[PDB]
Amino acid sequence: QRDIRSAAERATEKEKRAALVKDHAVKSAQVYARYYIDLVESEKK
Amino acid sequence: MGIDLKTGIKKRKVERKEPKSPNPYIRLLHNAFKVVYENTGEDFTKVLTKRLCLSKTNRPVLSVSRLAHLMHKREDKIAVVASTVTNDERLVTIPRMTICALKFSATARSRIEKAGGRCMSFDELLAEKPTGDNCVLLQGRRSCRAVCKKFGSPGRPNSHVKPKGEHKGRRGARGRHSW
Amino acid sequence: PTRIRKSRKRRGHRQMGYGRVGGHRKHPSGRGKAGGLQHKRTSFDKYHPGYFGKLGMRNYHVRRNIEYNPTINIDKIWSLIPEEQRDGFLQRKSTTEAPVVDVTRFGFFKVLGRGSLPQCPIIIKARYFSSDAEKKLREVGGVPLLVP
Amino acid sequence: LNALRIVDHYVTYGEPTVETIRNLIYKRGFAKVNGQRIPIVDNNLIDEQLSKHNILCAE
Amino acid sequence: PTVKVFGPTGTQVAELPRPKVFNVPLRPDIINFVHTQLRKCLRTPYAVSRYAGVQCTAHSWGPGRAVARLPRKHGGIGAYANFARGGHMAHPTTVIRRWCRKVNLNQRRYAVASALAASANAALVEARGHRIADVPSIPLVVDTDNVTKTKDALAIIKAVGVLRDVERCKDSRHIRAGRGKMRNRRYITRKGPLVIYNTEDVARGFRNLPGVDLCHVSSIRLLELAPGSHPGRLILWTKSAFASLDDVYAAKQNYTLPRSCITQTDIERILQSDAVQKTFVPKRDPLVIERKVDPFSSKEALARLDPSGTVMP
Amino acid sequence: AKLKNHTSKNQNRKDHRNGIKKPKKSAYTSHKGMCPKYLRNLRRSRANDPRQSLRPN
RNA sequence: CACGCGCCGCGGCGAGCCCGAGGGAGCCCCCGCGGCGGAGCGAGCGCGAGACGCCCCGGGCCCGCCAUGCCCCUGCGGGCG
Ligand SMILES: [K+]
Ligand SMILES: [Mg+2]
Ligand SMILES: [Mg+2]
Ligand SMILES: [Mg+2]
Ligand SMILES: [Mg+2]
Ligand SMILES: [Mg+2]
Ligand SMILES: [Mg+2]
Ligand code: NA
Repeated sequence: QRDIRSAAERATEKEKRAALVKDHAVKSAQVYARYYIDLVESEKK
Repeated sequence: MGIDLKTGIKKRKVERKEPKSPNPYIRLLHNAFKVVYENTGEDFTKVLTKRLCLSKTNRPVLSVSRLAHLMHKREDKIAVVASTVTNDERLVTIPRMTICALKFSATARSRIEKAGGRCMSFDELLAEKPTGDNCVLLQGRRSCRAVCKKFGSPGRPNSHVKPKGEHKGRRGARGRHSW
Repeated sequence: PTRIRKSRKRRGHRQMGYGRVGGHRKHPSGRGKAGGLQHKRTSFDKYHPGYFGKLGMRNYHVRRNIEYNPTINIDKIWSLIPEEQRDGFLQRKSTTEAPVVDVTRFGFFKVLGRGSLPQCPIIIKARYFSSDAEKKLREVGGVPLLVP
Repeated sequence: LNALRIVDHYVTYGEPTVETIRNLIYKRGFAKVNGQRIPIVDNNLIDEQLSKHNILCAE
Repeated sequence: PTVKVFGPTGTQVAELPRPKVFNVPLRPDIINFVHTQLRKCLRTPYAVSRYAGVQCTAHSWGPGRAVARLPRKHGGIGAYANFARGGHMAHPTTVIRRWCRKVNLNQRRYAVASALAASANAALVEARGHRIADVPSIPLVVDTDNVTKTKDALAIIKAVGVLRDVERCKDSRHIRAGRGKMRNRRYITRKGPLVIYNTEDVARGFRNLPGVDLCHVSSIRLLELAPGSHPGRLILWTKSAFASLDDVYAAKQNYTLPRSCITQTDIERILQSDAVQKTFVPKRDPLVIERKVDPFSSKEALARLDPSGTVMP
Repeated sequence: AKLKNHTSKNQNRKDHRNGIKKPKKSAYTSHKGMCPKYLRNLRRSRANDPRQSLRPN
């Protein structure tokens, strides 16, 4: 795989991608903790 | 240690990666085209380096008449051959064309120089068209050797090859019921 | 040279690549081609059909220079003319100054008909022709002749 | 299931919990990338290799 | 492409053009192959006597006497076998061995031309053993007329600044190691310059200088151009020899000198040009690889995997 | 002095060593034993078809 | 180790190629025939190849051997299938 873009563009896009990933991680962690708790409670009910 | 590695796996294969010839010209050309391919990933260059690694038995010669017949719908392109170009006296007249080869016969070279054509070396091809823009890659017939025609078992019913020596008898040589 | 031979790399091994159970003995199958119809029948039948028996009539003394008979195809004829005369003759498709070729002077007896000819009249002298060779020659304007 | 039953006497199996799965991936997780065994220590690798299936982190 | 000519005192006097034989490609492999074959064609044969070890009367005793089964002489001495003292060779050497080798004429001509082309390279002449710091030019051409006294030859040699190579050889005479010193090969000296002449009398003047060899221009020997199979040898040309070499190759009927080709230095010039550079396209950044560590060991490692920090351990 | 007469003990393992080779992909379309009248008609129909005839001009 | 046969790698030249014996007073320089290759098949009298193709496989056509139908000159000979 051959990339046409320069080094600085790669660096900036890499930083943007990292930030996006971090935010998604936080959101998903919260959502899935809620989901597991809810599953257990609903089965008991 | 202690692992199974022979259940869904086959033995390794051996392929040529270097020209194997003492001629320094061929080593230089192979290394240069390998560098060019490393820095561009183009398919023309990959096939060219592979061809430059082939052995002599796998690089049949090409005639001027065959080259002419192969350039019928593409007279403006450049013919690239990784072998020697020989002459064909059976052809009285030849057109104008551009050919890049490893070697030319003196007669083939002179015939091409007349008629206004151009004989090119791989060094000049690398200098001008490293990625082979407007280029056609051609080869000869690999099954034309006389050795190739004697592979197999002559005495079996379903083979179509001849025995190697000289045979003077009749047993098994005059049909399916000669035995 | 003996430095690079495979046999020199077996010193220290006892039997030199011939095995322990079998070993290297003198003539374990016989001498020469013996056994062709007996214990070597499979080998002879697979690779040498027509090795045993007779076939055809016999000549007690072949006359070697009577059977000699070189041939040339009609597509090799123009290569006998040198290049300068070649272009000269091709340019003028003359019917009164046609080139005359005598293949016997070049070492050929019969003319065969493989290939094609340039479109230009020519006279060819030989001792024999094939059926098609004459047909192709007359369709290009030439004529065949018989030479002593 | 039928293949597992055929190989039964060589394996043991069962149903895992979320905690087991998380511990396995965090402590003993490696990725197959181009036939190499690459350690998993951050979410960038997962995102780079599995983004096209909407998988962006360990969670 | 011109060549300077010098006089007997070291001053330029004339000028000649470069003969085409000096543009041939350098092929060490071909020179080596031809040197090997030609040098094997000069040996004299040797072999043992066909009667050696088989002039006695010896027959095997059988089993039953508590001795090995090889042939014995009347007193009981072992005989004949190659492991017996006095026996014959297992496979005695014979004179019907193939002593010579065949080389095609075209390849012999190629080898001599390539060695000549190597002799005009300076760098190769230095890589081979030759002291040519004080030499004006390569090729070295000298107008010597006729030389019959060794003193005058030495005068010329000093004039053209080649004396250090003659003294290199004159001081290196010594006695050879091992056997061979008793086989008429007692003394060894190094190799000096080579003189090529034509219609001139220089042999008598140059014969007795140690390390020097002479050759007529119409019959140059390959074993002298590449001693030990190493091609670059220092050559002194007379003017007539150079001028004639101009066309000694035109008398080889129906022979064409091999075509010149490019060398190593000419390749990176092509590869570093812009025309080839325009096609280069950068490759993506490589994969990042780090050692595996336990995330729960430290909070930084854990944060690398779960930024929220919601994992109890 | 008697020796063994027969065993097939190791033969199945030797067969599977390099897999079981499949036939060539040209053995399925050979004309080796087809009815001659059908083969002759196929030849003539192709030759007279302008769009698939290999006759020159 | 010598000679013969098969296949593989490398060098030179390439529809060509070739230090045969030998001769020129130059171990290494110059000149130097056969031969092999280039057309096959057929017991033989004999007849004798182009239509397609980066390469490989396969089809399709063409030559020789065997058998047949139609036409015709110079005729148990020629041509077409
Ligand atoms: K003795
Ligand atoms: Mg031992
Ligand atoms: Mg045995
Ligand atoms: Mg034994
Ligand atoms: Mg002795
Ligand atoms: Mg000692
Ligand atoms: Mg048994
Ligand atoms: Na084909």
